[PDB]
Amino acid sequence: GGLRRRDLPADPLTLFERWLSQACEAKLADPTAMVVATVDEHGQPYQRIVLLKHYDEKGMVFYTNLGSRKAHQIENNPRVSLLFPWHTLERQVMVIGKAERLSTLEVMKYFHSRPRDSQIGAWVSKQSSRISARGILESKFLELKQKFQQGEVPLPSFWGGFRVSLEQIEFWQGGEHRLHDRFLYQRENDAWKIDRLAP
Amino acid sequence: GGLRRRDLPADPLTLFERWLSQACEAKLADPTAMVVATVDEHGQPYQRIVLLKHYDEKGMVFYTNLGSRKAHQIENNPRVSLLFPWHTLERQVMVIGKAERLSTLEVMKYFHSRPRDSQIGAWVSKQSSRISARGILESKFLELKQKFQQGEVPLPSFWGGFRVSLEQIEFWQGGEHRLHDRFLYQRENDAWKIDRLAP
Ligand SMILES: Cc1cc2nc3c(=O)[nH]c(=O)nc-3n(C[C@H](O)[C@H](O)[C@H](O)COP(=O)(O)O)c2cc1C
Ligand SMILES: Cc1cc2nc3c(=O)[nH]c(=O)nc-3n(C[C@H](O)[C@H](O)[C@H](O)COP(=O)(O)O)c2cc1C
Ligand SMILES: Cc1ncc(COP(=O)(O)O)c(C=O)c1O
Ligand SMILES: Cc1ncc(COP(=O)(O)O)c(C=O)c1O
Ligand SMILES: Cc1ncc(COP(=O)(O)O)c(C=O)c1O
Ligand SMILES: Cc1ncc(COP(=O)(O)O)c(C=O)c1O
Repeated sequence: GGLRRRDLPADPLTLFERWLSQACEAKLADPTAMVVATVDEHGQPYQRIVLLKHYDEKGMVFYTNLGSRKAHQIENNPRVSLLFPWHTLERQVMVIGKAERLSTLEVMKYFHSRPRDSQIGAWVSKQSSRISARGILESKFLELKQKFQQGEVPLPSFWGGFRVSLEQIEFWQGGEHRLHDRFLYQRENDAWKIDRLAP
Repeated sequence: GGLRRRDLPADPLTLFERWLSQACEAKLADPTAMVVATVDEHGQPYQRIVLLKHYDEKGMVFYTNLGSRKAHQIENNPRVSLLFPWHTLERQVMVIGKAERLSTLEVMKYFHSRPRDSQIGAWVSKQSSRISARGILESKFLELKQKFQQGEVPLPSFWGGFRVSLEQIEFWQGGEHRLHDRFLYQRENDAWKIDRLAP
């Protein structure tokens, strides 16, 4: 139908929820999958996909290994971008914001909700580091599977999460003749300013 | 089946071609769609999706408006990342490289291959700038549609392209227990060094 300004909610999260909901409703693969880009110390951007696990006015949350590249990069530069690749629905959602570490309480809560085998997996992988063979991973997995026996499988100290603040949220929706609809929500003192951007 | 080092081609492009081919073969939406991330002058990364239009040992090519945000950003920092979001196939391809402008000859060649209405659209949109209403776009479109009458519709001077060099190419493929396969191809003097990365 198109995207007209007069139909936009004041809070970008309202619009995001609808699009997310419809994405699940359309059974797209991993509707919560978002591309998170970070920057290293030399000005070089880096990307990898992560899963959005929670969101609210404070920002969007995802979990990762604290010794990974994305983590090292965020510690040197917290500015990150998030892009939800919903093009099968002719849609795109981009977020600009600052990443901050979640508290152990939050992390513990979420970690103990993941499939056991997944919790064990968390222990196995020294994310982003070069390993000489896949076998290293599989061996540790088995070793830990029984070591724990799963008394409850502990939260690794190198596992955490980040919350990305909402400073800017862009919505994109397909248009014919290459003339798409773009609306940029810009935080401006707890309030949002909306502008249509040329496609 | 999995991804073992012994099965990797020496040239990462060989592996990329197979995965791209299979992606089209699987009828994923826009198999050529890739997320391109750039960095602004403040260290802030930015993302938007663009279409890969050509690739070879020199790098990956895509077209865009030369006055856009991505273009301004590339002019200040040419380091870019490219991520092909093929997660419906439990796959991921990430490229690190430098973006460089294509020559007018190349651009002219590709531009005149796009649907007429698409060529006209190129003229209409001052990409990334704030516009007060969608009507601005539609009006110009009609005005230009007949202005040109389409004698051939000229190449706008503000339309171009970039080629991103292949300095690093990462392949990711789903694994159970969160233990995925990751291989990072690293340019090292016209040659490629391969390392498996912890997931
Ligand atoms: C659909 C999908 C979901 C993923 N979710 C996560 C996630 O939530 N956290 C994570 O650390 N890695 C996740 N990954 C793997 C990452 O893309 C990446 O390989 C890993 O975090 C290491 O990135 P880094 O080396 O840039 O730090 C996911 C991959 C796919 C394809
Ligand atoms: C599937 C798909 C393909 C796209 N391909 C391109 C492209 O090749 N070139 C382009 O300039 N914009 C393309 N866009 C629109 C961009 O994502 C973006 O909105 C536009 O280039 C402006 O980005 P910028 O403001 O960061 O410069 C595409 C969008 C989608 C969803
Ligand atoms: C390395 C890694 N960590 C975390 C996740 C997702 O978190 P969870 O296992 O709690 O669904 C993924 C999903 O693919 C992943 O690959
Ligand atoms: C699975 C895993 N990841 C990360 C680390 C430590 O991270 P780093 O060596 O980058 O300080 C460890 C240390 O034992 C680990 O076992
Ligand atoms: C603004 C813009 N430019 C270019 C393209 C793709 O190039 P082409 O029209 O030659 O297929 C797209 C595709 O969605 C686009 O949205
Ligand atoms: C469609 C379009 N894009 C871009 C520009 C110029 O770009 P900028 O104002 O950022 O120098 C023009 C100038 O006429 C234009 O017509």
